Amino acid sequence: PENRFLRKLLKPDIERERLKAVNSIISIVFGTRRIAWAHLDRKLTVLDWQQSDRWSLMRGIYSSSVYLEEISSIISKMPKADFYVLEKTGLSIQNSSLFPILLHFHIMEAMLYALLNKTFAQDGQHQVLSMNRNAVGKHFELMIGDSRTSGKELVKQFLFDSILKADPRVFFPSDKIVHYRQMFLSTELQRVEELYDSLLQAIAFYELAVFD
Amino acid sequence: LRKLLKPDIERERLKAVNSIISIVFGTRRIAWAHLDRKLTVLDWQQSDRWSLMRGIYSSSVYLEEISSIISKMPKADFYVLEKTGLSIQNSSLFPILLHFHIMEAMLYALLNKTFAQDGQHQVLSMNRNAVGKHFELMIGDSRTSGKELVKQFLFDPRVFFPSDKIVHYRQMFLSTELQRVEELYDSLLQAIAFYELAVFD
Amino acid sequence: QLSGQQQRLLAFFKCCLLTDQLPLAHHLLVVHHGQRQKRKLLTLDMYNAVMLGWARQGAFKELVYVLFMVKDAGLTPDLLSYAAALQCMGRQDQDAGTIERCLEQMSQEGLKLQALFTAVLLSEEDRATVLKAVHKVKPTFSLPPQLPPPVNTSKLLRDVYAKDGRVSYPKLHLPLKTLQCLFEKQLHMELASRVCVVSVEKPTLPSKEVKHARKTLKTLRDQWEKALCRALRETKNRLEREVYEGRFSLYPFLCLLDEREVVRMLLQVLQALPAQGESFTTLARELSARTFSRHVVQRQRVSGQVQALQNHYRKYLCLLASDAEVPEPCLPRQYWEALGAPEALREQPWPLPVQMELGKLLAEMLVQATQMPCSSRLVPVLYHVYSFRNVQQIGILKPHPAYVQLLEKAAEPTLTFEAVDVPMLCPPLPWTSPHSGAFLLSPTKLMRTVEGATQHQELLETCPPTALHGALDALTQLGNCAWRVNGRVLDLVLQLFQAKGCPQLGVPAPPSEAPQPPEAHLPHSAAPARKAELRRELAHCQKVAREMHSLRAEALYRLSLAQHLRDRVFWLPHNMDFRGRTYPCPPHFNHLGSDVARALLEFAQGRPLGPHGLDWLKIHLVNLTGLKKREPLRKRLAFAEEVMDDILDSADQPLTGRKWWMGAEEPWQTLACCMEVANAVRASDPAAYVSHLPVHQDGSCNGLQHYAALGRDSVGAASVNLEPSDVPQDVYSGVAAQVEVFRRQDAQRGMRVAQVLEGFITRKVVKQTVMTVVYGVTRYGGRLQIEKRLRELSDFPQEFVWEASHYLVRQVFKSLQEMFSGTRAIQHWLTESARLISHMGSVVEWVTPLGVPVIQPYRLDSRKPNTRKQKNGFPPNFIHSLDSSHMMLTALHCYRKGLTFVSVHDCYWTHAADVSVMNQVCREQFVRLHSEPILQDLSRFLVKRFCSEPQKILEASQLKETLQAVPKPGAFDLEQVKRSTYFFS
DNA sequence: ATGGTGTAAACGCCAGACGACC
RNA sequence: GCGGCGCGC
DNA sequence: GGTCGTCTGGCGTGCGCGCCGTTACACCAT
Ligand SMILES: Nc1ncnc2c1ncn2[C@@H]1O[C@H](COP(=O)(O)CP(=O)(O)OP(=O)(O)O)[C@@H](O)[C@H]1O
Repeated sequence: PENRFLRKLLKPDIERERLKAVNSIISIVFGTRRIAWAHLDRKLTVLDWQQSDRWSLMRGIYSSSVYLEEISSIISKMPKADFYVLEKTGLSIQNSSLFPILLHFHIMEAMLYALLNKTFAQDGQHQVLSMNRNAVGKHFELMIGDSRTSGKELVKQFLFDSILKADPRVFFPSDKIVHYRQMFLSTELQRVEELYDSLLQAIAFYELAVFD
Repeated sequence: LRKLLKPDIERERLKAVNSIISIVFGTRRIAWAHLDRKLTVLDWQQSDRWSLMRGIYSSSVYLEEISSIISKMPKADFYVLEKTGLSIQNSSLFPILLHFHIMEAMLYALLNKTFAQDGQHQVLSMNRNAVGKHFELMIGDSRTSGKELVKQFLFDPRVFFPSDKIVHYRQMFLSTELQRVEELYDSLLQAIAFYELAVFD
Repeated sequence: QLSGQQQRLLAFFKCCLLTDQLPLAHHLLVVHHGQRQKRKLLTLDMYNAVMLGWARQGAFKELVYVLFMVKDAGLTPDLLSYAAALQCMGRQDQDAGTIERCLEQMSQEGLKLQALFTAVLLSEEDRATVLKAVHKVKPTFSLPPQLPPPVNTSKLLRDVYAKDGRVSYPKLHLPLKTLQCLFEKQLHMELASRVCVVSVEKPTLPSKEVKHARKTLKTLRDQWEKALCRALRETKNRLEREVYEGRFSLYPFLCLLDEREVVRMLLQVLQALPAQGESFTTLARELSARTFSRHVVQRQRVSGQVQALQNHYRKYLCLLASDAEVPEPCLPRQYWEALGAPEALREQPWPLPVQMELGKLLAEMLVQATQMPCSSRLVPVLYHVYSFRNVQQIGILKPHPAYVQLLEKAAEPTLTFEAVDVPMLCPPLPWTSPHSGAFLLSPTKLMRTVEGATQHQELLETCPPTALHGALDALTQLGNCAWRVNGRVLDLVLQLFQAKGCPQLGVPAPPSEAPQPPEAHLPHSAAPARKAELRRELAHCQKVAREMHSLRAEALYRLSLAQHLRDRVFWLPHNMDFRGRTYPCPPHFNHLGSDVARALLEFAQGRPLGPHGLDWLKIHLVNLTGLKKREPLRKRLAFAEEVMDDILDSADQPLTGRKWWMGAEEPWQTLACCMEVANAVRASDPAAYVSHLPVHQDGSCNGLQHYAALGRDSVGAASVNLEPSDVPQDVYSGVAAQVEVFRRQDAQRGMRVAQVLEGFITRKVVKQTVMTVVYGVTRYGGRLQIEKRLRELSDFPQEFVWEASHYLVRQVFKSLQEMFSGTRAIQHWLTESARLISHMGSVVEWVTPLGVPVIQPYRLDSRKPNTRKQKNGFPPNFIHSLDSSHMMLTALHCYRKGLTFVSVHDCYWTHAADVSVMNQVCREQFVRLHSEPILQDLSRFLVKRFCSEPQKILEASQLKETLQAVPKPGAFDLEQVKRSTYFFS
């Protein structure tokens, strides 16, 4: 039932032998006010983690000429990778009140698919895929009822404390750890919930699919 | 020209245009038309049905369909996309609005090839009411089918059909009249309206 | 140059002054000094605060060090520092030479000895010590003597404050020693904020499972209490470490209340949390507000104000006591100020940044502190969940489902109320200022502001103090009314509530009585119509169940207090809004409510009926039934005697037998009146019977009654019963008849719309439209209202509703102009004036005849005014200020004759014997109010306040031309109102 | 029963907006 | 303060 | 920068109190 589990986990269907030889991934989590990403490798090391806070979007109008010029600026800093992982949400068209959020999510996902998937005309093979949120939550046991709880305690165990336990789950660079700790201390006052989810989703992708 | 075109384009580059392509799409098919500076058509084609708009919304299917359609289209300096009229307050028009926004985002992202380098816009948005008032097919928000105007122009006409290609457009025009197709007429009407208003004052 | 950190440190130092840990603040101060960049944020106010704190405990050396620090700095020593120096010099009893040198140095800077006593506020002990010190220096210095209190000399309020007139003030019935213990009971209830009330639900049988659940709850709550105490101790231990090293911390704030009331408050907050979660910021704000309120209440025990309040209230009760007497009778406020009054000190809230951190520190302590067994290892109760709320992404705290199941299994029979939402058990404090009011140990606002409105209080504080005495006396008079709960009606209501309730009488029904759709074994997906209707039926049933649950949720909370306050005497204080209308403070159980809430209440004090009480009781009963509203009083009285057998049958056996009272518009009040009438008739001497029920008098269409008075319209006043008449006049019937005759004449000549509308014009169609003219009703809303009534009507063809609705709105608006013309003229004039003054960039401001200043809050998002809302709101807000003033004049004149007066606005309530006196006073004060010129003084005030500037005279000219175009009045005489019979009848 | 699964594309009016001129 | 309801003048 | 007439889109009875809720639904296995 591993194949059915991967069909439920990953909506795009990609062959297993290509997934076995992946070298790097980038996980992207976006919200109404923020977007963040992280970088990882086969021996899990974390070279980059960042967030883009201020933009002039949402408000009352939706115009493609603003979305394009903002997204094209955000993607400029993203380095190359073999695959890009996007988070998918359980929101649907049935929620009549939450429909502007669905508009924002669908427009941003469509533009990310259109820009980030280069060489599609020449080759025809995908490089951007969607991973489910609740399935990631169930692998870290963060699910009370049908609702997913925060994961800040888990990243507090990953960083600011070093218990190897003969099998650590994530690695950090020696020189860049101070900036990471300072950023995590800065973000404790106002809780941004996407910075943690990006890293958790990257670890989940490496564990469930690549190394299985 | 805020009322006619939503993105602000300077007047100097707007008038000096060699050719333009007008794209009008819907819930079943997409069609385009190619016209150069002189009012002579160069390419007018229609697309068959697509796999989209059935059930679930997926981005990979949109990417494949648009990448299939864009390849056949020839190169032109400016692209004009229609700006339709829909209200976010209306609850029964949500799926059509979502499909229109996804298609518009896909087209804006894929067509502006040089925007990553130069930073200029090659895709423009034109409202339907301005064309409906200028060409007076139907005054107001209502829209006449426009078949009679096309029969008036083809089969002193404003638009000229070039030699050795008139037979192809005549063969297409006699067909599909029983079918309910409107994008072919609206694309050419939008192209002529753009050339009348934005160019030559 | 406002900065967040400066304000944070100022709040820190003020909190350290309120608490006892002064040396910690002295440490942070010395450490902030010694930094070139930390020195610049220091302010003179912080130095003066620390100096005053050191001075209050007589530490001479520390004041010298602070003065040395200020001298090293460039700040100029204010007079408050001099007052703090003299306080310490006095209390330490130092030599006269040093204090004389200090006064000489103060004189060198030009400061006045009277200025330190007058310019800066100080405590009584501080001023006494400074006076002792200066008396030791100069024994000839004496404070200026006080003055007798001023009296109002306005034309309308001259007779109230006259000493020569004869007065007969009312007195209470309870003895003095009875009244003294209720003060102690209310003090006990106010000291502990929460109040526990037993619920009125049917008691469930306790099984073994519920007892097991309750035992588990008790053990878990004990463990949670221990864990919360230990967590609070550890948190306080480290935050205080932060203060050392010069960091700011909420440690001064966390030692404000002792550990016990923090743990109990946190446990109550955890108990009040819903099943689905609630936003984190709301919890933070509620926790900060609650802890500030608890500090405000609990400081007064330590400071010693409770004893002084006890003594002064004990002396004050002699005026209201039955056995005790006073030398010279006077008003309650004048007696309260004649005796030495407690000084009240206003308090300033902490900044938002200091308030927001405290909610998080204590809302994040709770999640970590509490743990629960799995039911092994312990699993936490409270979780952080990221979710969607109100078309926005927010954070939510969510509880464990096992906690919810355990709390649903055990049925707690108790409810919780705040102390402010329950009626008082003692007579309230009199209204003497906008700052001091009804409640014993809680602050109250004179005007109700929804959010962030400070312009109302600023205008209330810059007026001369003499202007507000009429309003304050009216509020105090309304406060002192005594109430008690009727019991038979309560027993009947509870008997219907516990079983399935009757919903036509106003009693909600249990959720188990909701309708259930039929269940079919056939799958709905087989047929399109079946699955189409099934979803609609299920959604409709869920919606009606959700609607049904909330009504019972309201009724339970309403009915618990009635059972709680049985066999007790209680009082209800009042406040105001920005226009001038008066409302009670307790929301759940008071008058101004529904039928059931009004039926429960009655007067504690009783009066003998007299020669004419029974007739007024019968007329009130006939009015409550509502069958006869178009008839004189004689015919109502004749109708009352014809139905006496049904009255006795309903009084003796309410729910068994003939049920005549249920057919009335107000059945519960009808039954409450029938019981008293049946009691009174069977007595031997009806004129000697004691009564406790109010009698209601009201007048229809008050706003039109004021518009006709302003314009002196001869034809307008007849419809609104201002002129004397034998039969009351109804405006709605006149509008209906004018519309009908217009339709009759128009139908003959070329119409088809009028032909089908024949016979369908009545009072019901036009009643809502005529009622809503005082508020501005446009044509659009009028057509909507007429369309609704036309759709409810069945015989009318539904296709032609649109053109018929337009025709009716056009003809009613044409008919209104013929009767009312001056009303339209004045309305247009006020609209134009508001539009122009809004275009100039100002909000509308005027002054009531009694002296209350009124301002309008409407403003777009140092913000630009909104023209449309000001222009539409000015005319309905003027008339309501005039309606309130007749009421506050009528109450003050009814007090002097010895009457009990309570009023729901536009309606007057009193005993049966006093109706004639109340009517005469009402009519006399109406004639006196409208005899003065209102419109001309309004124009003069507008021309003085606005358009008085030497700049932009061009825009000033049009305003001067518009404002002086006051309409001319009519030929109607105002003295005829006193002989009217149905003015407020 | 619960857990867990699968399914769900009808009219009028007035305070601004502003391009340009000043 | 987003939505569904109820009450008083 | 201020202003200066001129065409267009939003809006259409005042004030004051309460209670509840925030993907839903039908089925199937165990
Ligand atoms: N001054 C007022 N302004 C607005 N609505 C009012 C009002 N007085 C009463 N109402 C409303 O009108 C309804 C009361 O129905 P009615 O009792 O017929 C009013 P009425 O003015 O007393 O007519 P009535 O004298 O024939 O009874 C309630 O919905 C109540 O909220």
